[PDB]
Amino acid sequence: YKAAGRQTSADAISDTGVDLLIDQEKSIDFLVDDIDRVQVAGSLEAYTRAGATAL
Amino acid sequence: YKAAGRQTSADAISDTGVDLLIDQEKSIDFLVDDIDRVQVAGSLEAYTRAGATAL
Repeated sequence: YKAAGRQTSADAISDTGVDLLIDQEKSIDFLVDDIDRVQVAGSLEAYTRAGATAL
Repeated sequence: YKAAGRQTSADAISDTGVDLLIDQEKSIDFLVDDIDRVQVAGSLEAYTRAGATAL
């Protein structure tokens, strides 16, 4: 202020910014063959849990 | 799913496995002479416990 005489004049305010993009689209897609569902020794439900864990 | 256009096609599920073999067959086989069983200073039962402990 002392170097500017004793003068002050107002400045214009300004902003920065960044973008968060919802740009990831990922999928799980698989077959439970219904011949295999009959022939296997027990339940195949575990592959649905493995798919959720993989995502 | 985004690099694939917006397409998805199903996979075959697949498994892993291991087999446990009941292939070990071990024995103990011994004689107690029935002159000795009488002539010795005490019980010979300890030889049965030795045999069980060895298996």
